[PDB]
Amino acid sequence: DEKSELSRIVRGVQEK
Amino acid sequence: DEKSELSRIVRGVQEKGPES
Amino acid sequence: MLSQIAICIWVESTAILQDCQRALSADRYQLQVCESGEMLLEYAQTHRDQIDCLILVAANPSFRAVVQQLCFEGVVVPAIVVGDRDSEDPDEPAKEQLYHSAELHLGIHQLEQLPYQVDAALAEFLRLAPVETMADHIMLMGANHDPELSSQQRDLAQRLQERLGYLGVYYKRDPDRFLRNLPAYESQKLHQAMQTSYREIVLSYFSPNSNLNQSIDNFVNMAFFADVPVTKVVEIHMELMDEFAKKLRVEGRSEDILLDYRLTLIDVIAHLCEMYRRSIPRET
Amino acid sequence: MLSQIAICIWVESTAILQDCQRALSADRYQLQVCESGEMLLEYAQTHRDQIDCLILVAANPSFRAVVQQLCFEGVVVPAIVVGDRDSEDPDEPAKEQLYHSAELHLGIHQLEQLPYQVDAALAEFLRLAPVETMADHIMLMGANHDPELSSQQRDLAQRLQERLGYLGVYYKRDPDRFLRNLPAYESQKLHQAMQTSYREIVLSYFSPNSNLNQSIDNFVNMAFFADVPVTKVVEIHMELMDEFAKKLRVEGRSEDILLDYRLTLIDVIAHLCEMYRRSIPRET
Ligand SMILES: O=C(S)Nc1ccc(-c2c3ccc(=O)cc-3oc3cc(O)ccc23)c(C(=O)O)c1
Ligand SMILES: O=C(S)Nc1ccc(-c2c3ccc(=O)cc-3oc3cc(O)ccc23)c(C(=O)O)c1
Repeated sequence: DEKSELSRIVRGVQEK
Repeated sequence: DEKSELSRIVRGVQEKGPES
Repeated sequence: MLSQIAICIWVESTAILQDCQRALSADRYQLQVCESGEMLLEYAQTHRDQIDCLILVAANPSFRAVVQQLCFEGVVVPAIVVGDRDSEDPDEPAKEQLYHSAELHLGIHQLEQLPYQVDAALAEFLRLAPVETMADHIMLMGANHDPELSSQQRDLAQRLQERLGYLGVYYKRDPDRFLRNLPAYESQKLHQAMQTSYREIVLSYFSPNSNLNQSIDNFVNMAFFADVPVTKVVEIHMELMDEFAKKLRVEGRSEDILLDYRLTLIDVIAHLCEMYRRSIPRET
Repeated sequence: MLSQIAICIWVESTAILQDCQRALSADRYQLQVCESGEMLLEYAQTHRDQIDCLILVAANPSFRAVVQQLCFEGVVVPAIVVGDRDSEDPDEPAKEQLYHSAELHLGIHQLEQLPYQVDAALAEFLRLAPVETMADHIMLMGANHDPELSSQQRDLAQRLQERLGYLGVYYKRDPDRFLRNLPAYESQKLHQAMQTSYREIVLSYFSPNSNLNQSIDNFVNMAFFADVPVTKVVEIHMELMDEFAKKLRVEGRSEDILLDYRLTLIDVIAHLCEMYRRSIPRET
């Protein structure tokens, strides 16, 4: 959940 | 230290993977 | 085997000019300097097909005006915006799009490796052409009418790839077997097959049974030949991490272990990255 | 547009073949089944020019013998070894390769990925041709070290390249400005430029509403067009972590935030991976 929030950081940035 | 050590293991396979 | 790059730079600073001149001192770069807005507008309107890249300083006077007139005239070329606006912050890389959506932002102290950034601007324009611009779009919705000269950005884009491009052999992947093309059912089916393969990696990570090269290369082959976006791989990771965050929060263990599996995600993406990099047909 | 791949499968098990026929249910794959070692060896001679890819199950009796003999006849084609059945008495593993270096290894339940793995098996062969076998490319004819002076593998590689490959256009990066080609001074100024750029990323990585993403782009641009391997990026990350490590011991807390900086590495490599993925064209 917490890292799921932190992983989504890297997800949305390279979309971009 | 430890972080350098565990980042080095990631390099290792790139050196000797399925490629040259 | 490299075509010349005609660069028009709008700079009114004796400092930045020299920084660009030293960085682009190579014979490949044809430097044209305009030290005023009027001069830029004058040169651009009569050398529209002779500008491959624009180097614009955002802090220039009447910057919005000049770019807007450039934009309405259809002079939409690859561009690098240097610094920020003069209303009224100091000098740092720009924040919002000032010219068009394929532009590049550089600070005044990031001009040393400008040749690589010129390559990036050119390449990004080619990828996004015809490019959305920040003026002629006009705007707040105060449009009027014509024109639609969409050929201009396309004629330039094709012309540039006929000059800044080369031909190489590539493995004819099956686009019909790409992730974004498979029907909704088969799409999530391959998604689970990859989820299973990635779980095989996370467990075999830190063992090592194992042959971690094989387990990872197995996953990377699917991500590559199905043209699976990097965002999906990260998505698979956090999905699995979400499951493991639950496990530890029940067996009374710490979620501190999840930090060490960031290495796993680094490892796989690095492998995927080299797969694409290796496949690039190089002629040297 | 897509050429037909001719598959030669050597399998003894009923369950293994049943999955292979199911996975390659598409009419694109010519399946030729051999339910014994002697059937394969005989089909190998009669149809040596009619084999695109091999699928050799290790669990098949006298495996190494069939493989040893297969290299003698000159039969060197893309392969996919399935499952694990290491011989106990040859006493010469190794296991760096069973057939040839560009061979693929799969699991007995990882066969629903075969179409993508067949692609990988073919592409890997083309990239590493000619390859080395643990049966002929070391001995005997004729030191050193193969009975194919005119490159029989390349006569096949060219044959597979024209059918399984296409011709696209790439942005020609300057090879003279690649990191490994630049003059020693030029090489380490760019390296310092990337170290500086990366530090800027890290220091502002947990700073919201910043030029972080613009900082990433400008680093990745240098990384992509100087054709630096991902290892160097990983190396750059370390050199800064070492710096921060010592910095934290005195005049600071412990080195736990370094684990939080693993996100930064994932973030940057992901960008670089996408940029390579985006730089792949279509056939047109
Ligand atoms: O401040 C303004 S105004 N626009 C803006 C618009 C978008 C971005 C940006 C992102 C902003 C929010 C977000 O959640 C993810 C982002 O990924 C990016 C990736 C890029 O490659 C470039 C810019 C961004 C950024 C940035 O942070 O540099 C700035
Ligand atoms: O612990 C140290 S120190 N170095 C190291 C260096 C390389 C490897 C290694 C791999 C490490 C990470 C990875 O993702 C894939 C790997 O495939 C390998 C294949 C090999 O044949 C040999 C070593 C490795 C390994 C390993 O087995 O975990 C360890």
